[PDB]
Amino acid sequence: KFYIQEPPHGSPNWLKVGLTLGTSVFLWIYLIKQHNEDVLEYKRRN
Amino acid sequence: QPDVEWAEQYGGAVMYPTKETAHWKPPPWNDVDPPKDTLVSNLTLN
Amino acid sequence: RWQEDPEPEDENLYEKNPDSHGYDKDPAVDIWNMRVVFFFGFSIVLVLGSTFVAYLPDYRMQEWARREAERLVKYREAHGLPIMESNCFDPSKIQLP
Amino acid sequence: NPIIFIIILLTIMLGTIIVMISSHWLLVWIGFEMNMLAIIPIMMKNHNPRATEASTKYFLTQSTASMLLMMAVIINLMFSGQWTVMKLFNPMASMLMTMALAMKLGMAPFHFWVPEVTQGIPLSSGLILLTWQKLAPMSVLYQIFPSINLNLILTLSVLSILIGGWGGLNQTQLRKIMAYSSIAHMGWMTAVLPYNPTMTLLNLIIYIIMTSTMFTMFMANSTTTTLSLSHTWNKTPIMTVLILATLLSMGGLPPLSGFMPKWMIIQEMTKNNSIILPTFMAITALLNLYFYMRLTYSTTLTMFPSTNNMKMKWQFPLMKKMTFLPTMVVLSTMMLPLTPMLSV
Amino acid sequence: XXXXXXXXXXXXXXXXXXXXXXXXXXPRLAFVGFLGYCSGLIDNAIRRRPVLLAGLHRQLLYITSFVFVGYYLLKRQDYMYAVRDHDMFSYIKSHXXXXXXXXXXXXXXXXXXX
Amino acid sequence: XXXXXXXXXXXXXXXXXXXXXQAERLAIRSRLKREYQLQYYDPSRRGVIEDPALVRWTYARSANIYPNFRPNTKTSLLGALFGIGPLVFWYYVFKTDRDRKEKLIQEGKLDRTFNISY
Amino acid sequence: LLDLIWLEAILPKTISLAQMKASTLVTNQKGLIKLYFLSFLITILISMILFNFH
Amino acid sequence: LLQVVRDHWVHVLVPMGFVFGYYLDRKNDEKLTAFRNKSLLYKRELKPNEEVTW
Amino acid sequence: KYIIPTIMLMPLTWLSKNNMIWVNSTAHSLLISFTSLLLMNQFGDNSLNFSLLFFSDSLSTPLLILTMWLLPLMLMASQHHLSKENLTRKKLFITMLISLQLFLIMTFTAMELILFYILFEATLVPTLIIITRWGNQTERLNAGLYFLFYTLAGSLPLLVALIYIQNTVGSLNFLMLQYWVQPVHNSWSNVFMWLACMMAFMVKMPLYGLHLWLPKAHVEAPIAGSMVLAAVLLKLGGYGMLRITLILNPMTDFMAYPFIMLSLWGMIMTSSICLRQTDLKSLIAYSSVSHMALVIVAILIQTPWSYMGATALMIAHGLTSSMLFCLANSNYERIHSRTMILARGLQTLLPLMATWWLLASLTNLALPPTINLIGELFVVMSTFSWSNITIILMGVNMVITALYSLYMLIMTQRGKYTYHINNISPSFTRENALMSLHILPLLLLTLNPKIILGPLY
Amino acid sequence: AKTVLRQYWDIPEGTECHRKTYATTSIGGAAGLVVSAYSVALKTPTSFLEGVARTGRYTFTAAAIGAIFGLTSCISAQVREKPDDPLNYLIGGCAGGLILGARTRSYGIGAAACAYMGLTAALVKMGQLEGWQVFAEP
Amino acid sequence: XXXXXXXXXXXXXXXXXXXXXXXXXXXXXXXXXXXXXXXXXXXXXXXXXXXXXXXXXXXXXXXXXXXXXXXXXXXXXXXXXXXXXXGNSYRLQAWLYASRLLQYADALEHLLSTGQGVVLERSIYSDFVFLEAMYRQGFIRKQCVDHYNQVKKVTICEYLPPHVVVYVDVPVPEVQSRIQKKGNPHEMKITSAYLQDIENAYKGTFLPEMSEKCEVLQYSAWEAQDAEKVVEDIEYLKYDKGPWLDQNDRNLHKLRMLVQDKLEVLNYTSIPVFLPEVTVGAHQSDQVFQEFTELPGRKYRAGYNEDVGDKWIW
Repeated sequence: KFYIQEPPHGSPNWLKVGLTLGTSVFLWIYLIKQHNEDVLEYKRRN
Repeated sequence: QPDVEWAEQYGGAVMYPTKETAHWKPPPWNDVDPPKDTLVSNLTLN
Repeated sequence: RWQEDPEPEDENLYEKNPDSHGYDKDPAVDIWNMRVVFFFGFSIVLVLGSTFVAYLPDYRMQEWARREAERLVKYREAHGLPIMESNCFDPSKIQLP
Repeated sequence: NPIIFIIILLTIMLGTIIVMISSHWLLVWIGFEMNMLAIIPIMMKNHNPRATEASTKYFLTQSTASMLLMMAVIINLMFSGQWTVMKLFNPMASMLMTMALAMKLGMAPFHFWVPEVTQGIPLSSGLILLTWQKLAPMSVLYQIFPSINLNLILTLSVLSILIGGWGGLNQTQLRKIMAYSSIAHMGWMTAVLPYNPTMTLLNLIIYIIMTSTMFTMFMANSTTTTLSLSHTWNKTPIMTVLILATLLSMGGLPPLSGFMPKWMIIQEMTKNNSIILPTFMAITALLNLYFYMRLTYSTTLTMFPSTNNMKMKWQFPLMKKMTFLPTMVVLSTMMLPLTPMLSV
Repeated sequence: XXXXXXXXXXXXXXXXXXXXXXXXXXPRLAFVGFLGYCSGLIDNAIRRRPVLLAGLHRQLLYITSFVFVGYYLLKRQDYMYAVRDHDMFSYIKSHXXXXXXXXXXXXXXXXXXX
Repeated sequence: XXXXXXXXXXXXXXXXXXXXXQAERLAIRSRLKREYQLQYYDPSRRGVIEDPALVRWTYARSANIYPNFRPNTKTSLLGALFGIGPLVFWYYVFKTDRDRKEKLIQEGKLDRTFNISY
Repeated sequence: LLDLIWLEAILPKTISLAQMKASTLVTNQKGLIKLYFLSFLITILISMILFNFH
Repeated sequence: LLQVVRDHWVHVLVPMGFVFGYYLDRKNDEKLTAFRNKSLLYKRELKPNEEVTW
Repeated sequence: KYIIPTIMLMPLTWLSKNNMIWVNSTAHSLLISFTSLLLMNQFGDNSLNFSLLFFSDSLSTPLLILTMWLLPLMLMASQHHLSKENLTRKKLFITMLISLQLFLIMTFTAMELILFYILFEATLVPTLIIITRWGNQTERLNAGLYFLFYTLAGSLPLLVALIYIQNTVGSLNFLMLQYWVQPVHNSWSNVFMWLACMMAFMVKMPLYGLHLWLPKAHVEAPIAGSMVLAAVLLKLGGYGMLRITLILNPMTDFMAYPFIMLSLWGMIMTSSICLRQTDLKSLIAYSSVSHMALVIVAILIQTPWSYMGATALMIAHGLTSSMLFCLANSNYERIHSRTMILARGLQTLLPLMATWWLLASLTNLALPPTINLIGELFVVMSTFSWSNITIILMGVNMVITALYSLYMLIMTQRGKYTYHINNISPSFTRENALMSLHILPLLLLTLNPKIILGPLY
Repeated sequence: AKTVLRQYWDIPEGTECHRKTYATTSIGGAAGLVVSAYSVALKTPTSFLEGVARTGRYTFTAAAIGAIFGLTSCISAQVREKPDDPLNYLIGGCAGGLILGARTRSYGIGAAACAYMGLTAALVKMGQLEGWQVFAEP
Repeated sequence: XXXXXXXXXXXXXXXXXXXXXXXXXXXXXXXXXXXXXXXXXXXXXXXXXXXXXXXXXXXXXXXXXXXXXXXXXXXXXXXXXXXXXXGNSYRLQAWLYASRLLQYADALEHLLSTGQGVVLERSIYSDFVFLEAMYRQGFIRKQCVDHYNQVKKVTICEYLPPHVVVYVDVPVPEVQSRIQKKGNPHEMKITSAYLQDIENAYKGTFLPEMSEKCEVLQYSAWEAQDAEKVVEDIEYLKYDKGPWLDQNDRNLHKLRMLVQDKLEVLNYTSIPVFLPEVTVGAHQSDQVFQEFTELPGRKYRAGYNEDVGDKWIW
């Protein structure tokens, strides 16, 4: 069949697919850095 | 199973058959068109 | 007029094109399910589970209370006059009214 | 409507910010009017004979309503003097103030415009805006909840669920059912305002998300019960499961997120020694469920809406948050027990 | 408390009081994380795509967004419950007359028949 | 129910109207039997036959509840006295027995000394 | 009498009367902005005269 | 190795789900550490083992 | 230990291939039910709490084991149905049972009243979807709406009841903490406090008044007969009457007096109708009213002997009525109608199933001590200490207990079957296995019924 | 006015009912005028001739409900002992719902919902004790 | 979100020799179909004539659906030997109207984005001529006509321009002899009264089309089959007073959004009203939906599909 009359999505976009996988990396590093900072602040206070 | 006769009971009119107000007709599928005419349209001068 | 309403047909496995089965379609699926794992629960939950139920792990002080009662009877009979019950958990209460 | 349509939509977003961040009584009047001049164009859009009638009915019932608010603003100059949105002070000013707020939120004697205005919108995008506009005058009520006489605020809450619980029964128009679902939920809004200011804003968080999910499920065009009926068999069958889940949460049912506001409304009211009023709230809540119950019979039952015309091509709507928000709308009972404190 | 008296109005999280320590890998966070995965399952029901579980790998965005917002949302939950308790204990300490203590009794109660 | 004489062969006449009356009964009896005869005597069937008379018999008790009862009259109120009534009948029986028992516990003991169960 | 009609007549009693109360709101007032605004005249008078508050 | 892994994939999850439930529900006792040696009912002094029993 | 492996049944049915499904759902459920008996049975003098208050221990609930017993059994009889339709539809209505099993475990385990309430009404949602779909006969909605508007109309008054207690008297929570509760002073303001806690459980446990909730759910069959076993679980699902009457209102029994008299007439009149009825499923539906009416009598007496009979009857009825409905389903799958008179013929066509028909019928009567003799007789013995008059009314009911069972037997024990040509194969290997998995657990309870009745036993 | 409603609670403390019956007409009369005001929105034909006709049927019947309720409560108080009871007002509540069947020739409706109206009327005097509160602050 | 601030905009790189042409209403015999193929000398793209399998011609993937999968009881050969009570009759024509409306939306989408002249064989403004010819004889009931007029009022008004270039061919009354000479045996032995009414209704269809100030050129049988004569006539004639000359910013952007999506254009095409010749039965609809999902074509739908393409998981 090979999807006739041109499909709306080819499947690899890279412009949209690449950044969406990139945003998860930006979120994961940001959360652990504040997590270590919160424990360091709690130990300094108490 | 529910048939076409059951769908006509819940058809677009009044949900509940009308007691006094039954003259009100059902609205169009994608925004009703009202009066095409009943307008002056172009002025005449002597 | 019905148009498309008439479609109902009687269906039964029975024995025709099944020989002897319980599961609908395929002889390979039937034997491995309806006679093996159907009866594996019959062997573990019923037969191996019969050892438990209430027999073995005491079950809410049913066997413990008998040994506890007998030693309390012989102790109170030799020294005291009243047998077990006389004033249950009451020793010098702060008035009433 | 090209680029400037986003700018018109932005002024409603910015308009509520003026109401949110405010200390002056004339500043919120500006904030309300920022919405007045910006909703009407989206109410019209395509220009229809039904749209012209709805926009005029939306204007006249709401512009006169805000004009009653300006009287209460001017009584705050005659009495108590200061221009601050902290307290209402005068009982004479509060009577005209609460009735002006009732014209937008209380609804019990001012519902009349809602079923006609909500039906009159030609587009699904305009349906979201009316459920989002209700956030604006709630910010005013959260500021001046003391001093206002509770005898004529709780009447606007009790009567609203009565007229909301009866006003959806004789309606087949899908926009009209959601119009009376507003008034039914607005009774719960004007009940927590006298009894503990918190959870009143969380009632909005539950409601607005639940209503925004509802109309975005109607991105596949449906205006009547019979038009939403032909969806299970002809159209997408898995889509109607999410319509079922959102409708079940709209009424008071425990394993869904929509029961979680109904928890604290009664809880805080019972703490204030009142039992006879919250009982009446629970019985009238059953009448609300009935509209959603009949509308779930378009998703559960067969109902025979097959039709000759069939769709094969995949549907591509807008769907801004029609995937993330229904998951919060279906299940948030275990997720949000201590979250009452997080909002306010 | 609903109205702020000691706490600063309009805060990103708290900032005035930071010392509390947020929960690490909590059972509460796992349920919000499960809903992030659940939102990435029913999105393929709307836009008809093959397999809900083994479909598009844009699900990672849906899980992370629920965790990131949820972590901040639960941080306020631990903060607001602490302030609620802090003002409660301070009310007893400052007034003292409002609270009363009673311990050890010998009072008669009515007994039920049948 | 039975009369003075048991009905089995009492009061029978040939006449002309009674002769046609038995002809009317056999006309329906043979008609419903032949459609059973066409359904029973073939190997191609295999299954349980419906019969419209038996389905309507089950439908008489399971359904036709709220289509009826629209003339309530005085017959429905007599049935209510036979239903809700006997519930009020035992209210003056169980209470009188309990008030007899409760008075005995406080003054003039009637309960047995060798009683411990419940 | 009882097990199908009278003992049932608790919730159908609050359906037959509920639908009668439902019809007095939906089918009532056949459109018209005129009629809805005539009802708002009374609502202010209830809060001022009938209910004692200011 | 190829015949077993391809055919069975869901069959392993249920008995492993019991072990996962066994570990999670047991570790909840570590949150409730209060009253371990205190209150004389099953209290005993430690000789070799630390904190009696978990 | 209990929850989590039950939740893992949801990804099990969906991930597995289309040819299997039923093999994985039944086999994996049986090994979880074995582990429930392994741990829950252990208790001291007073049953000590399991963990933190999410799911707690059992004090007087061996009824959880019954839910685990039906956990695979609610899949065995539903095999005849659902097979004709789509593969995606099969997976959906197995997971609705898994969701039922998820919420039903939570009700009996968690020692609460506040969070118990949001699990009490939570069982109604999956059953509603179950009843409103797959119904072969019509009026699904005239039973589906009646399923909620009987229960929710009575149970929503718990929100104004339970919260009112915790706002005044400490907190409900653990129940093991609930000793703060002071006896009620008995006043006209305290009348609606007691009624709101009772009326919720007066619907699920059927009486004489407001009892029509149950026959509509049974006659209009959800799916085949395996979902009717879940409708039996809903009757015993209102077990909180054991907990509320003992703790929340100990002094209040004067207002219980009219409610006993209502349930006492819900024994003669409910049995009389259960004689001349046409439907085979209805003659189990009305016998289930009277059998559960015995429990309601026992609760409101509040004697220590009555709770022994109450806890026994919850398990006794939970495996005898469900057994009877499986026999009703086995005739419904062959004859295709629930009529008793039309479906006539045992031993001649159904040789081995007729012995299962006998064992199921006689268990409704007082046989050699299986569970129902420990159930029914214990209540009758406890009613005499309440009042001497009771056994004059209760003895008449013992005559008509035979008239449920024997009338179901005799109207099927005629070897005519002239109109019927179907039912060639008597029973499949799974169909005979269903009948054994209901009676043989009760036959094992003959040796030790300690795990059948245990409120301080 | 709430001052009119507060007068209703002070009289039944004694035995006098001659002024209590006069006070009950103002409660039912003013409440009837509220429903009479909303019925104007149904569009009345002509002017004044039919306008008074619609107001006449609603106000006179609603005042009659309150007037009989005040009378029947005092007859039930004078006959036998007991000052105030929910059972005492239940008999008076049944008489108030009985006269609704006199409005239209059908014998039922009012008599059909006589137990429903009688129970709701009893619920008003159920809240004479401290246990029931309609509106509360703390 | 729709982008209008970007480089891609309406009216730009269009309108200059890009207007749509239609050769419609030329009896039962396909005479306009041959002349339309030669008319694509000035125009860039040419579209094929719509039949029963016209919506499924492209749709998802290449091959068309087989008989029952596309539409229940729909065949062009079946309409030649038309039968009353239980059959095709109207539901084929309702499917025929929906198919022509769908291909018109894609042709307008091809016109708006990248300015290319698209010639359509038998437009949506020609289907009412085909219906009314059969209505004169005893075939279609009066109630089915009211069902057609309700769809007619809604679907047409949403699209702003009808057609700039209109070609109407009026042949001889002995057109049935030309149809008998054609290669198709199933199309032969058609009613002469239906063909005569089709020419009569076309006479009252060209006049309202000219009343809306749309350019129309009449050609006879002797004037037919000409490439040079047809191209020179369309180029010389200037578009005036027509409704095609609309707003470039507001009007052109709104019509483009409705034409872009196939599901949005056919959303108003399906009517909530029930009709006997429309197939309302849900039992047949459940079996048809199961077979379409099991089909190797769409199955999972929208780009990604197992055992058909499958490029990436993400």
